[PDB]
This record gives sequence, C-alpha cells and structure tokens, in this order.
Amino acid sequence: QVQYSGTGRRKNAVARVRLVPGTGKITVNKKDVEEYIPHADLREVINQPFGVTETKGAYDVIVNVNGGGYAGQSGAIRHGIARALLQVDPDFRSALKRAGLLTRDARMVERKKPGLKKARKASQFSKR
Amino acid sequence: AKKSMIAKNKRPAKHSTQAYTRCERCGRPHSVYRKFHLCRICFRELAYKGQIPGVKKASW
Amino acid sequence: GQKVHPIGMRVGIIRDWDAKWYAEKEYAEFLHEDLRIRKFIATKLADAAVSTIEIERAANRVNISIHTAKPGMVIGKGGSEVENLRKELNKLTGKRVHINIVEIKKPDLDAKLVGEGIARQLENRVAFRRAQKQAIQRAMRAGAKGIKTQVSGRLNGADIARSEGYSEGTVPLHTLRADIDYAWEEADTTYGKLGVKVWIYRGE
Amino acid sequence: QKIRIRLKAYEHRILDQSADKIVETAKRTGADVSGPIPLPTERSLYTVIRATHKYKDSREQFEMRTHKRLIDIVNPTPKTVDALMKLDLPSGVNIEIKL
Amino acid sequence: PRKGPVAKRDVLPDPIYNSKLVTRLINRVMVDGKRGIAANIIYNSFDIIKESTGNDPLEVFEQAMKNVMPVLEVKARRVGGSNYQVPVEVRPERRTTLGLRWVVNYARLRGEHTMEERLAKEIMDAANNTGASVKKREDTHKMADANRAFAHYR
Amino acid sequence: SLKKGPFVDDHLMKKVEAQQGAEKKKVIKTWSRRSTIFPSFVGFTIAVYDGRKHVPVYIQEDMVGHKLGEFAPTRTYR
RNA sequence: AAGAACCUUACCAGGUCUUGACAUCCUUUGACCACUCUAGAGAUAGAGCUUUCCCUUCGGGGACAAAGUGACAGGUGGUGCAUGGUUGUCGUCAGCUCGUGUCGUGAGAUGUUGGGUUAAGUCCCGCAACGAGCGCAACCCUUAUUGUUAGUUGCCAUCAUUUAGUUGGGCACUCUAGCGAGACUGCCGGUGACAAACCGGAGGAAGGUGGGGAUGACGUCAAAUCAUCAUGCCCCUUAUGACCUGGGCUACACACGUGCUACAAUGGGAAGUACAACGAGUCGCUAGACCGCGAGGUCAUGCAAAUCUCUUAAAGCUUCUCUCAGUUCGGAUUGCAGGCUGCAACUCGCCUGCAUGAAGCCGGAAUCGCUAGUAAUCGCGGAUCAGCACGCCGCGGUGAA
Ligand SMILES: [Zn+2]
Repeated sequence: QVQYSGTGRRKNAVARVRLVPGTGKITVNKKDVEEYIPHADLREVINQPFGVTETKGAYDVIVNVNGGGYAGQSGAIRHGIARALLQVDPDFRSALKRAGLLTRDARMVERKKPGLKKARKASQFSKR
Repeated sequence: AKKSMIAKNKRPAKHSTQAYTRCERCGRPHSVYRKFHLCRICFRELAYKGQIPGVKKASW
Repeated sequence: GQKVHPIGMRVGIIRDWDAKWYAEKEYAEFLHEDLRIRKFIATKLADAAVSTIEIERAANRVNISIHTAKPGMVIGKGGSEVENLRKELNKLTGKRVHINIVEIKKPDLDAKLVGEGIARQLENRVAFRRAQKQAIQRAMRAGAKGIKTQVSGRLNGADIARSEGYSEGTVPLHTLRADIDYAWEEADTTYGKLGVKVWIYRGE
Repeated sequence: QKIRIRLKAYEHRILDQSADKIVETAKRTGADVSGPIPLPTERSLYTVIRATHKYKDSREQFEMRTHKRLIDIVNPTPKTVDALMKLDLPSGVNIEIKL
Repeated sequence: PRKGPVAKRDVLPDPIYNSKLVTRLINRVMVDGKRGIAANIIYNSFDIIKESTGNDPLEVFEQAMKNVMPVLEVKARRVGGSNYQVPVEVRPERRTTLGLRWVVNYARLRGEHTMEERLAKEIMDAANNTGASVKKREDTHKMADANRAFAHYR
Repeated sequence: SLKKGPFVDDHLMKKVEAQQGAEKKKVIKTWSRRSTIFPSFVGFTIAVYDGRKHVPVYIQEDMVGHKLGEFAPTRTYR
C-alpha cells in the first residue's frame, strides 16, 4: 500500500504520523488514545481535521511522538493529520483554511530577564 | 594586609580545609571562577580586550 | 557609566581573539602564561611603539607576532637584540619559543600609538587643546572619516576636575560595521592621574 | 574502518575549511570517504554583574560556543595515513587522529 | 488603555457541549492553571443536573444566566471634589461576566462538601430564580434608580 | 557521628596519660574544644582558655555525654 | 558576600618579630633541601646524612639558602568634595548639532515653527530656507516554515528478532549544522488633502516595527566606589606593619524590608499508573547486585562524551480510605538514636528515623506586580563549593480576566 506520512510540531514537541486507510483507529507509541494518553477528551481536537475532510473518517493512525507535556504533544497530532489529509486530496485545503487549524502556533515559552524575578514579574517594591 | 595574604596561598596550608581560591592578577578571595583563576571584574575587563580566547557576549 | 567597548561589541563578529587556541583541560596554565608574556613587553613599549601581539599555537612551538611602526628599531643591530629577547623570554616560558616581527603600517590612523604619544606630551607642559587639535588634524589628513578625543583628570594643575575633548569628522559608533579602534592611556604630571580616550573610523 | 578524526574548535569556517583540506587529501590519496559530520555544538554560560561595589540589578552574560567536527574514512591505505598524520596546519583547531 | 479600544481574545467552544459560555465557565473556575479538575467537575455537575430534574443542561444554564444576569449597574464616580455614583448601562459582555462572577461568588460557600452539587443546585435554583444570586441581581436593580436622583444631572 | 571512634585532643591526652597514674593538676591552659568526655576522665579540673581568659572547672561523672566547651561561653549577654 | 567549621575575617584575649611575611642591589655568594626526635595553645628554639656548580677555556657562570649591610620593604591607616577607572537614575525618554542662503545696528534668529500621523526630530502637506551629521530605525544573535549538503554515537519508513534499533540493512523520516529562500503595506476595497496614514480582504508558516534580546546621545544628581586595581597629598613605618592559637561578626527587651509553608475536602492519606528541555562530569557522574524502616554502606561496571552517568521529571491520570472538626489540616519547638565531610561538626554544618504536636480557620489603616504562552502553579539543572540554598542565573510542563 501507500503510506500517508505527517509531521507534527507544537510547544517543544515533535510528532511523526503514519496514516493508512482503514476503519478509524489511533495507535500512539504502539498504544491507543486512552492507553498512552489519560482521560482527556480531545475527540474534537484530534479528529477536527476530520470535521470537513472525509467526515468523519475513517482512517487508521500510527504515530511516534515525544517531547513536552501531555497536551502539547497532543496538539502536534493536528499537524500530521491535517497535513496528511492535504497530501491525500488538495481540494480540502480551502474548507480547512477557512476554519484554519493548519498553521503552526509560533509561540512558546518566554525568555527570562536578569534582575526580574520571572520573565515579566517584578519584585514587590516598597515606596521607600 | 594583602601582600602577605597574597603569599598566604603560595605556601602549603596547615591541613586540607584552607586552600581557598582567589584571582591571580588581583587578589580578591570572593567571586573568582575556578576555571580561569580570575575574579569577577578582571575577567570582565580582559573579556572586553579580546585577549581571552573563546568568550563572546551572549544574547538570545 | 553607560557606554561599552566597541572592541567588546565587535569581538567574534568582525574581528578575532588574540590567543588563537583550543585548550581542553590545560587552559589556565596557558592563560596566566600568556598574560605574563603580555606583561614582559614593557621594555619594548617604552620607546619601540608596539601595538598588538597576535599569539598563535603550534604543536609545541610558542608563536607570537608583534606589530610596531619601527621595523629597524626592534631588530636592533643585525638580529642581536631579538636574540636577547629570545634569551630573556625562554627563561620565562620554558618551551620552544619563536617570535615574529610583522611590521604594521600607517601609524597615523591607530588609537594606541597616537593616544600614547599625546599622553607623553601631556606630561611636558603642553596646551592640551592644541594637542588635541594637532592630533586630529594629523589623523584626518592621512585619510579618515572621523576622530573623537576626550581627556579627564585634574586639568591645568587646578581645582575640581573636568572631562572634555574636541572631535571632528562624522564617526558612527552605534552601528556594527565599524573596524574602529579604542585606546585608554594614563598620564600624571604631578597631580594624581589624568586619562585620555581616542576614537577613529576607517570604513567597513 | 580503523581511522576517525575529530576537530573541536571555535571558528566554524576555519573548522570546515580545514575539514575540507583533510577530506581533499583523503579522497585524493585513498578511497571511500564519508562526509563531514557535524556535532551538537555544546555551549556554556557565564554571568558577571555590571558594577564593582553595588547595583546588582544590572548584569552581563557571556558564553562559549564550541563547535565540533566529525569525519570517518572507510578502507584506506597506509600511504594516506602518512599524508594524514603529517599534515598539520592550521593551528586553532584540534589536531588528533584516532581509531 | 489610553490610545483607544483593544482586541477581544477570542475563545473556542467545548469538546462536548460546544458552548463558549460553558467555556467561560471553565476558564473562570480554573485555579492556578489546572484545567483537568475544572473540566471533570463541570462535566460531572452537568451529569448531576441530567439525573435529577434536568433534560437540556445547557438550557437550564441559559435560564440561570437569564435570571442572575443584570441589565443595569452602579459606578462610583467623582466630578469636582466629592465621591458620587451613577446608574450606568452595561455591555452584553460585562453583563454575562458579572452574572458568572456573582454565581461563582455564591458557588463557593453553600455548605455542601460536594464540589459540584453546589454548582448544580446553584444554576438549578437560579433557573428556579431562588438562592441569593438572583436576589443579588434584584438588589442591584434595587440600588439602581434610587441613585437616579443625584446622578441624572451629571 | 564518628562511630569509628570518638575523638580526644592529643596533647590533652598526653597530659591525662601523664596524670592518671600520677596525681592531678587543675591547670590545663588550652582550648580542648575538640575533646569529648567518656567515663575514664572523671577527677581532672580544666581551665578552658576560651580565647579570652581561662575557666577552671572540674569533671562530673554525668558530665560525660559531651565535649569540653560548654563551660566557657563566649557570648556573655548582660 | 557567586558560598560566612578554622582559613576567609582587618575585630578582640593571650603568646611572639624588627632589612622583617613579601621586592631590588653590593660581599661571602650560592646548586637551595627534606626527614626523625625533644617541648609548647601552637608559631618555632635544639640534636641526628645534612643544602652541594649542570662550561672550564686554568679566569667563572647560573637554583636559592644563609649572613654583614644600608638603601629599604610594607599599611583593608584618611581624603569619592583632589582623581583615573568602572557603575546607578532620568530612560530606550527623543531629543541634540553643523554647512550654505536669508533676516536683525549686534548678542542672535530662521532651519527644528503651523495642519495630520507614528513608538519616535518617523513620515506627509505648508512656510526664506535648502541640506547634512550624531541619535531613532536598520546592519548582529535566538525563535516561527521550507530547500540543499553530510548521515554516526542520531532516526527506523522496507525486511528476522530479542532485553531492545539490536543484528544486518537504509538515510525515507526525525534530528544535528554550514549555506539558502521566505514577510518588503508586497497586492484588493473603504476612509483620508490624491499625499502621509487608519481599518477591513486575499495568499502565506508568519501582515503591518512576526515574538524576544543585545545596543543606553547631548546632558542631570560634587549620586556610589582610595576596601578589586591605579592614584596627588596626610600619617604610621621596635609597629596603625609582622606570626600563631582561641573566640566573634544571627549576641537579642523590640521595630522595619524581602522571601518560604500553612490556616484543608478544587483537599489529605494508601496503592498502581505517562510525558520535558537546559546543562554537568576522571580523581568525577555511578551501571548492576547485596545490607539496613531510613539517611547511607559494600562489591564493582561504562565514560574524557549525540555512546556512559546524573536522570523512572513534579503537578499528572485510575481506584480505595477520610467525612468538616483545631480535625489523617498544620508541622513550629523539644527528647532519643543515627548517618555524611573534615582533624573534631556540643559556640557554628547538612540529612534520616522514632517520641510530642503549638501558633495558626484568608487577615486594619494602607500597599505591590502584571496586557498572552503573560499572571498563577509545579519540577529540574550549576556557578561556586569539602560540606553548606526559601537566594541568584537558566530551562521546561500545565495555562486563565
Ligand atoms: Zn581579578
């Protein structure tokens, strides 16, 4: 068969997704969405690229992803899925991009500053 | 009393727990890096001169 | 105090470090070694007008290279005084030592030479105003784009101190593509200590 | 294959042009050379206040970017060994061959 | 601030109920940036709503946020050297905001050791227009227009 | 915290070796801040020179759980 | 002060010195030592092999002692109001100047003023001004996407596997790092003097200085620093200098500034159960195995590092117990028994276990920080350290009005 690769990056994480036609499944680090990842209900979050592109499926997922915390690497799965759905059919690009949900969040943790207590927190300063 | 206490490091100590570290060209006992054997600001002054190899100013 | 060394601003961007090394696990030895090699040079700098000492590292051959505006006055008689430098120098290091003499040209646009010359003339009861003016006029007429000069201390053998100087030619400083030279010199006549600062610009 | 060389220095253009010279000698005087593999460029930090006596609210931080280079040669001859252990210049880069 | 108006920080609806108002209810309750606990207690509170006398819990939320949510407000102003007040309008955004503010105020100290039947019975009884929060809105309307007198000429 | 043997100052140990089988001297003009007590010490009197003057005090058999620096304090708060 | 048993540490109580603890020169020079013991609170007095020319030209020269000798050495002793140097603050505020033309009897002015706009002396229109320079902005670094080049110690898409990317294989991905492209109000519509400019629309990873840094003009405050250093003048220089032992410099009737943990049930306890990035390392990080409730101890393994180790990250998630109390909240203070480092940790170090279990249920007048990956919360790393952190620097997870 022909594999459908997909890359995924958000919040100091990295996701390599391999996509395949099937019945609608998800295997992350050889484990299911409720096995490797806890209670979190990101059904609309992860399968929202299946909101308008082949609604609502059903294709099967193999993905190897590490780095960051739990929700941040789950945010990387959107890039692999929607990018791979772009790779399958170009004609779903407009319906995605009118809702967006394809561009990378270019934002991560702020650099500190010496003298301050945090990246923007200043010390408690008496008037005199 | 610095010039005797410059020579205080140049002798062997009475026992182990007195070998303190200071700068070489000045003699500050505080805030001396153990890698370069230079104090707080003599490191800073020689750093601007472009005479220490390596070191640049850091910004990111 | 709120201004920065341009030599600190431009190191590792458009100019190089002196002691061109790599030193894993033997660094401080060569550091204070090279600092003492730097300290011995006060015999030359008295009257031979050396400027910089570029310091290299062979296998185990010690490599420096001095830059002065007098090639004949450092080589001495036939190569007899340079041998005296090697003899007094190899006692200090204790290694295969070799020195190079690279003749630097155009002394009329540097910072250390011109500034140390006028620091010499400040001791001899010279009007500092016309000293600044003659220095900037001789520096500009050798091809330049700007000179800044400033003197601080107990000027004119007098009361409460000043800090001033005269400057000509449009010198940029707050940019990067500079290739400029800065030098600080001390000079006392009898009252404490006086200092000078000096600036050039010569393109990019 | 019984030769591997590392170049740990500071100025990366001196680094990679000296790497290009020794790869030149390698593919001239033998055969089957790999590429100039780069390495993750370890970096330290330093921090010194911008004053002498007081005024702790303003500092200055310095750094040490040490690039590293890595080159492997596959199935050489002892003639290129004679070329590689005797070619020495430049100077600011580490000069050490290994197995 | 001083130059003029500003942006609005757009939000996204729920994973289940798809409501920005309930999303705002989530992001009000969340203490110290822990969204798992607030989501758990809000979905389980809607489950408690659905068990006893509740069918569309988004709609009983909307009834509660009808009858706690104001229409007017006071504002303690000053003009020329004394501290006064005035019956003032309210934007629809701040109207919902103050409604949620008053609800989560009285959602703190009901007396139940359940972390969510205080919430559940709060919006139930606010849809039943009882509890102190609907009466808080009625006292806000009460203290409005009594100060209409010394504020209509400013 | 030195269960590989409790510690005694050695010249003080020299004098206690000199004075166990012999008679006893109350004058011990040193610090002994690095010398504990264990029950083979009772009967000696020590003038602990605390760096200011020296404080003569004897030894009790329940003055045995500790060192020789309690009895010349260097604070003097009155 | 980026480390405060001793040392550091100048303040003292003793016990000690005078060309000296440290520098230069003449003469004898000179290859100078070390080790053991006697005794001191030691520093030091003394005895035992005692330091031993590296060219010998028939003349001496190097390692430094030790001695004569004086030149002298030395001072954290005073003056930031005699100073060089370096630095705070106004403040990243947006000003500050020059040439030529013109006006004014002259000092001088105009430009740089009026209308709009920007973060801005940034830009447009206008006006006897036309321009330029220092500033602002840009040129530098990091971060947001992608291409090339190079594929091991890195990754595993296509095959066999176990303890596994391992073993073979591959450089597809991912990642590492040199060079590149990409974002410039570049285009659409409206507003506006058509101009500058504001808003909406498109493509795009990024649209309106993308995000973040580094960079601090003219000058003000005789601001701070003779205690890093240098340094005029004043003073000491058988003593304000010198050597060593023992003690402080957190002693506390009290008041003030900064920080940490609580006053619980969005929690507490018990069990099981996932995911970071920055860095650090040979006299150091410790693999594995064993002993102890424990802190730790032993045997012993890889590694001068994309290989080995710190190092299963915490908050997480799923169950079970607790049921609103001065309470399984709280853990201050105290007894006992232990570890760890040096020479011993009673003044004065860090940690473990057991025993007690306070004040304390959100705090007056007032007051502080903060505009988005921020505030709040939770861990981790090291400079320098023997050991010593609620401090500082830095990284990352969750993530709001
Ligand atoms: Zn120094």
